[PDB]
Amino acid sequence: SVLYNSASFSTFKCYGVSPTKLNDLCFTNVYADSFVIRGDEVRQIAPG
Amino acid sequence: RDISTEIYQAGSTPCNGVEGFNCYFPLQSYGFQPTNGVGYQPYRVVVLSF
Repeated sequence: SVLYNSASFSTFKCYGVSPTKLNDLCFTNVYADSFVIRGDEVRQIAPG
Repeated sequence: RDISTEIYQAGSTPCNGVEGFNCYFPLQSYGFQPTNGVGYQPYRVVVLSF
């Protein structure tokens, strides 16, 4: 909920799951990969 | 039948003007180019009710 309400991002549209709300459904072994990029390749964060 | 296009507020922050965060207008246009193959061509639908 904090990520949803807080307005400090530039992209919060999930390519995998419906953006309605995720605190209801249940999953296991959450995966998360992070990195840092230059501002010019912001168009690479997309399926494909 | 719905015809309205008034600004749809998504988040808790009130929105009353124009394009902004967590408030958008709903309508979005279909993309029909000649290059698209099956599944993206105009299908005409007629429904009869008795």
